[PDB]
Amino acid sequence: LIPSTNEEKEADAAIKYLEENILKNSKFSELIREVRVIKDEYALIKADLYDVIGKINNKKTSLMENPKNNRDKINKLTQLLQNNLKIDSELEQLINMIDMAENEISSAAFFFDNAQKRLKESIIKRLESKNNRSYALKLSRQALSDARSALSNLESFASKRIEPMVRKEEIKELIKHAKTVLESL
Amino acid sequence: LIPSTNEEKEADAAIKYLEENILKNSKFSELIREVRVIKDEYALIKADLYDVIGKINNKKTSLMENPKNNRDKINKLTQLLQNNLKIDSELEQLINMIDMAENEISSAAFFFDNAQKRLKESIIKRLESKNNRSYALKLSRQALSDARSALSNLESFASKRIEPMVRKEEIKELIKHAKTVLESLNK
Repeated sequence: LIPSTNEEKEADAAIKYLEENILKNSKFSELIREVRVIKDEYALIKADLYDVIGKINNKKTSLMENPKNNRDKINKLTQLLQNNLKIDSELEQLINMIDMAENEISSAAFFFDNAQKRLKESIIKRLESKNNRSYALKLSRQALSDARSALSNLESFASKRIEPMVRKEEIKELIKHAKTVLESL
Repeated sequence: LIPSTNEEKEADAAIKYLEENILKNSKFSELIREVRVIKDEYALIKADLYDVIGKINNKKTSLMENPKNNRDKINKLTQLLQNNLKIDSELEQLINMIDMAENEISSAAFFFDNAQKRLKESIIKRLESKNNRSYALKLSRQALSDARSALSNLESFASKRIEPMVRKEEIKELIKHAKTVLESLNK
């Protein structure tokens, strides 16, 4: 199970290095909670901005059915509204930033996870080639052994048919000598 | 597909030794047939013997119910019967040598075909072990790569921590101010 090859060690070393001073200073669950707190905090800030923008617009609209008398008011309000669209715009960027961040840390846990799996899978395949190469050799030796048992069988066959091949006609005549002695008596 | 290792080579040579010197472009089946031909020849011969045993066991009981002095001309026929029964044995032996012969050539064929398959299996298995090793390397590299991806995100994440913790109070305050401006108009 231990990693052996230079590459297996090189991965193991990288994984254990994340594990034993990064993910033991600051673990994944507690990094995810970290961000989700501020993500929530920024959503309340958005909510509040949207509330005041709406109040700005609703006041401006009302004042606008009397725009001569409300010119100043309408101007402060127009300007004020335009300022908050800018605030909204910079807030969006930050909310984007915190979204990426939340993804990045969920990528990390993903990648880290997969990495551990990918190394387990590599060591297991190493052992599969080791077993396969070992079985090759043994196949090559069994093959040699079969060829020898084949040889030893072929020699046994060779020598067992000699007597029978050699005494056949000696026996054919030994019969059919004594046939003609049945003929005549 | 060609024998490379010393042990693949050594099995190659033991198979080809039989092909070249013992077998010589005459299948196992040919050797079987030749054994079968002589078992049939002996089959026939044992019939013939059995057949003229019967015929002695007549002219020894037949032509022996009118026998001009039975005791003497008995021996000659029992001598043959006995002289042609011991053979009936030597014959059974030879028939058995031929069956043992036929069984040997059966086992030869089994081991021979197995030598060939075992040898093909080993070459194939050897190549399989190297592909498995290629895949083990690819898998072990992808592990490093994944470990470095994970790093990249943890670095990237870490460099987004501070901008928002700083900027956020200032935004809270710009917001406080906006609603201050708006209340004030309403006076």
